[PDB]
Amino acid sequence: ARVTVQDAVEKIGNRFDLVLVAARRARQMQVGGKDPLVPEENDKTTVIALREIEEGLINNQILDVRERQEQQEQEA
Amino acid sequence: TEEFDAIKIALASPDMIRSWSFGEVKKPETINYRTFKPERDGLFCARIFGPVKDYECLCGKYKRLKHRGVICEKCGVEVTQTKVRRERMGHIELASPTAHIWFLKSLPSRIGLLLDMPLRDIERVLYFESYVVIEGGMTNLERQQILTEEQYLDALEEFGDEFDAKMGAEAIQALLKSMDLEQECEQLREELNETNSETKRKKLTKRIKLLEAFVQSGNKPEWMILTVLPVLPPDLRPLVPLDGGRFATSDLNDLYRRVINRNNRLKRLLDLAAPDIIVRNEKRMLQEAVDALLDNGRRGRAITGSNKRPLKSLADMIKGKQGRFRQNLLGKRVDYSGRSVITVGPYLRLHQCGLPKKMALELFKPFIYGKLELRGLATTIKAAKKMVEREEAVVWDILDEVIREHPVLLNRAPTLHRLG
Amino acid sequence: HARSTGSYSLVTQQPLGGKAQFGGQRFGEMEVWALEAYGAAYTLQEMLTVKSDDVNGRTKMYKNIVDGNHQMEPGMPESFNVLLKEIRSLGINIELEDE
Amino acid sequence: SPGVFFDSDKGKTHSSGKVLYNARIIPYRGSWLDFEFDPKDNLFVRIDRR
Amino acid sequence: TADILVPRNTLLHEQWCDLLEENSVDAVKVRSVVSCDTDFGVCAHCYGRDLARGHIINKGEAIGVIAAQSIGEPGTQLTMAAAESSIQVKNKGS
Amino acid sequence: DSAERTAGGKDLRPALKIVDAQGNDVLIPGTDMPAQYFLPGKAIVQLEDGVQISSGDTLARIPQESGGTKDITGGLPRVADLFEARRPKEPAILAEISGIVSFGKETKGKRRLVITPVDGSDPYEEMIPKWRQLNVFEGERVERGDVISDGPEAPHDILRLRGVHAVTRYIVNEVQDVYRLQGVKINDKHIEVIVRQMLRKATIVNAGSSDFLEGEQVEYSRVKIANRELEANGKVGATYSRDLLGITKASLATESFISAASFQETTRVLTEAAVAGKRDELRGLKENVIVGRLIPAGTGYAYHQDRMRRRAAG
Amino acid sequence: MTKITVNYTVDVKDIQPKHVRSESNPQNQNKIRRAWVLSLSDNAMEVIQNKIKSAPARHAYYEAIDREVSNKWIELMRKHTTESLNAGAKFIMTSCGERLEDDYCGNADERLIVAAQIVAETIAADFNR
Amino acid sequence: LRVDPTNDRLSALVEIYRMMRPGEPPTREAAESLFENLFFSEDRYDLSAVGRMKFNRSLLREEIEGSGILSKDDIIDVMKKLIDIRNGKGEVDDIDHLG
DNA sequence: GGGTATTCGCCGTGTACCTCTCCTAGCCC
DNA sequence: GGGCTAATGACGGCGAATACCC
RNA sequence: CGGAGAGGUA
Repeated sequence: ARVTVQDAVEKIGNRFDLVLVAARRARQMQVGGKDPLVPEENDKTTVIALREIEEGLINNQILDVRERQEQQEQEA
Repeated sequence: TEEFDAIKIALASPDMIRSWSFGEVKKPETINYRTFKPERDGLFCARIFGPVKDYECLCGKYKRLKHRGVICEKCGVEVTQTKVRRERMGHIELASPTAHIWFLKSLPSRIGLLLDMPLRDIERVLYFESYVVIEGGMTNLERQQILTEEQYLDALEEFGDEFDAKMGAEAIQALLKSMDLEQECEQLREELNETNSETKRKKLTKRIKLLEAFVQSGNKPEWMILTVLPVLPPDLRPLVPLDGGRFATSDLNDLYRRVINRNNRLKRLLDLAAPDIIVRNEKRMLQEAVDALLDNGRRGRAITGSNKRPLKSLADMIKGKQGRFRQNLLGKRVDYSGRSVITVGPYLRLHQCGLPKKMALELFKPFIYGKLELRGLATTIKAAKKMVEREEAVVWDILDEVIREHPVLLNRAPTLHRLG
Repeated sequence: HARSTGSYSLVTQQPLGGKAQFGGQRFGEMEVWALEAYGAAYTLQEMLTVKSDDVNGRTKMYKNIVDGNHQMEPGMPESFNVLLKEIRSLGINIELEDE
Repeated sequence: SPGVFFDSDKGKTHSSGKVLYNARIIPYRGSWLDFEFDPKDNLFVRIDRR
Repeated sequence: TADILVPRNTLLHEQWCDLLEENSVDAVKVRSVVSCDTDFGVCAHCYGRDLARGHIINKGEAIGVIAAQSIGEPGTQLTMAAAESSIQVKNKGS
Repeated sequence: DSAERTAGGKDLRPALKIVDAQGNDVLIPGTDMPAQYFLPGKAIVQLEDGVQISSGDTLARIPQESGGTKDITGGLPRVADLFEARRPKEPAILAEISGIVSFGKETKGKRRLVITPVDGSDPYEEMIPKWRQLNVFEGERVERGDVISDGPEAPHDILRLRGVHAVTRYIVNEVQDVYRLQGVKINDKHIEVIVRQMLRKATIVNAGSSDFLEGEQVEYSRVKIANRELEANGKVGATYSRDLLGITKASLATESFISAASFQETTRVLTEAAVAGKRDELRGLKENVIVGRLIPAGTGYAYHQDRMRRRAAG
Repeated sequence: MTKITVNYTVDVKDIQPKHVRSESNPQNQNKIRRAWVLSLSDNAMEVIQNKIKSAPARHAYYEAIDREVSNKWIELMRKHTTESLNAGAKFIMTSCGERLEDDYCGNADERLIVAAQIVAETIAADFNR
Repeated sequence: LRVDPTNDRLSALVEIYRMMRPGEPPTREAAESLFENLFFSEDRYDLSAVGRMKFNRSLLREEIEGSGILSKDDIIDVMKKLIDIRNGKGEVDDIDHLG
């Protein structure tokens, strides 16, 4: 469990678009479309998204290429 | 469209006003404020303003089951989703043009400033008092001048084939239809090249500034005279009658009813080719009713007892206290919140607050219901309600799960700085 | 006193009155301002739009939560649409031009 | 108490010195009486607020 | 000496502030929101970063409301030989 | 006394002309003491006509309080009236422009003082109430910011004369001192942004794309002048001077009409917006609250920025 | 229709600053119509009354005259600006924008009445068939 | 008196009647009736014993009581004491003194 | 001359709640 | 009945409306 | 129940 946002601040210096992107990540593993990439500790999707972005696993480029991906499959 | 900024306000054109609405109200019928049945047709119509009650037929006498979300006409009703109910709004196509009182009573009288005479002339012609030469006789007469009845006659027998002079808003309509704003702007700016007088240049600059403002606004002046009157859905305006001898202000409704009455009477008179005096008087109190509809504060505000609030009008419904009602006071109380006295817990870590179990149980009932039906522990909302009210030990695990890290926002009653 | 649902008033749709389940808390303009000083933006949107006034939004959003997902979609703000129709009835067209 | 009320008029100065004087007759019931001064030492009478 | 102590429009955090303390200086010209030429907004570097953070401020964050609440917060705490005789300099200096 | 007096004693202002030891008039440029000490109120004249003195001798004596002047009240009302930029016990006029100075028609209404620049407009007199403590001579050379009437100076003239940063420092120092009196410490960037809000409006001196004098957004002035040097054809222009509106006045001076609709008289404001077709940027935050959409700050600003980035990129 | 229409074209009585109007705020418009009316006699008035049927068609023809004289007046005024520049003119940057130097500036009213007289001659020639 | 534009009873009564009762074309009989009502009605204009006692003490009268209505002597005495205060030798009543 | 310097009516109202009352009114059928 | 129906024992600001010295 | 008037608390 990690509720402090310092690592996410360092990874994303704006730390404010950080909120938006982590919120989107949480929004689409909370509802189907993607699945958690970090082991669940009975955590809410907010903090698992936060721990994802802390590890550098989720960044703006990665999330946008991933999302454009799920579209080109959903039209296909 | 998406949630954007940079919003554009402009005077509406009659064609796209008609595009907004779907059909016109035939006859006006309004609740009596001792009888609350919405009478149709009128201010309450489930074909133009959308379904007042959704998924059922409403005409004020009809409550049949049939049109529960399907488009079909049985007595004149149209039932759709609540989204269409919000966008369905009314319009009434006036036979005669009508002015908007706000641009008249304003200190910068927009019609007056645009037409460059004092507002007394415009109020005189609109109030059906003195005629105005609408680009009439010019050889001996004057192109744009007010006329009394005897002067208007004298001009008429002087000339009737080169002379026109009307009354009311149609006169201003004819006037504003005449000007080509671009010609005026070009002539003024090119005159400023030749003019060498300080005051004359100031006057030309002011007129060209106003004309360029209207040009850039993209609004034709003919538009700002109301040709077709758009009307709200009934539920979009304040209306809360009280039982007994005490009631609540609802002047907007009967102002709509009065305006529709006047317009229908004028339509009837014009259909029968009624004489000039009677139709002019009908247009007169039609304009008066429309202006009272637009505002009563332009018609003179007054204080009513038991409520430090003026009589309701569309303009006063624009703004109450402290402003737009639903975005500030009063009073924006919101759900999913609680309030309680505070104690100290010196064991909680800095990111934690100690919250009573009952407070949590009643703050997260929907989340608890979702979890309970998610685990299969409940099969319906009723089972979830029973399950939570029975205070069984199972709901404690459910609440621990929904509160595992779900944070909460604590605010002091006065918030005097950001940390509040 | 604490709530998530319960009493609903007229004219101004907000929890009020009664003691069987007392209404919500007056989220006064000072609280809006405190949210404003922070980068707090969305919580302002829920505390003003989706859990305060719009009855259809409150119902659908409670349904979404009961479905097991914390769900809200901005879409068309209902108070915005109401005020838009209200201005339009004044013979004033509101353009939705985007920057 | 009803009777004479000798007070200092400090709001009638209207951005000036020399605070004025006032004498108000307050009846147990009826109409109030007012004898006030001006910044020019002129004595004026107000029956009630008129 | 005319040696460059700080670079172009650098943020003056604690280290640079101490470096200016040791190299005692009467005045500094600083970027101000007043001097800021940004329109419909304010340059971050014209502002600084003094907040609940210790890093350079970024886009958003309506510092006007923060300023208003910061001026109104201590409002509650607001309560209602020498000059004109002889100037006596109290320290030894030029 | 300096205050208004009879019409036969307020047309000539008493003066003690000091000549050299040769009987000839002398003047010293660059000093607010040419030789003729024009005597203010309660100026006890010490030297008679023809009295010989040394260099360093008193000419006139004006009693003072040795401290105790009341130019500040302190407290939250002091904070408020600085924020409203109200005149502190009537403004103390400064040197309205550099150049030689002289008297006009003294006490016609109040006194008049001509300031005569050597390269500007010589008729440049201003009005002088007799309630001010006068410190002004004839033949002396002054410069903008030099005090002409002694007393509390209003922020308005400070902005008009000494420049924007000068009144910035003045307001910042005043409010910060007031808050220090209670010991509370506030970083001055907040005062700077509040002032940058205060003087967000300016009046054009030399007309440009707008009228000769009018209240205009100074940011609009910047964009318009930048456009002006962008093309060859100047319009006009344009020269402007910032002016400090009061906090309430600056609030009602917001370009976005949404602000005024909820908090001032509405129908006239709405009609002005409609006829002018005002495309308000909706830059305002509480305005985005009023419409019902996301605010342009914090996460909401970032969201709208992402939308704009996705505009013309889909 | 008449092959000869007596008119006030290019008189010496049409040369005057237009100071006659129909309302307060003396300025342009409701003077243009007076301008091109003064350059035409009443004969043209009954000729245009009989030529054009219905009051509003005659009115639209009146504003047709007015726009035509406005076009000619604009033409004359920027020809005046052009010839002032060619003869040597420096733009004066005044409180109301750009003007020409006073010794080279004419008058807007004079260009207006000249254009009105020219168009009046044109319309008389139009009457002549 | 220099400010006062009246020198006779009827004109003063006319002015007072018009300014108490705006418009209402004045009648000297009506003005007399209104003045009598305002300062000489025994049924709706009372000073009561407490008012009379405080009144006499404020005027520092040797009297202890008297009429519950106003008289010419009362008005002249109160004007005399107000003038004395204006002269800087009278007293100003404390607004909160429990006496 | 002209800026004070008065007079002449309207109107706004920290925060939250606990209780209470009081709410467009005139009127011809 | 009922269905229509067009001020004084607050306080301060503020524009309009006057009040006044040289 | 929409907004005003009143006591009490913080």
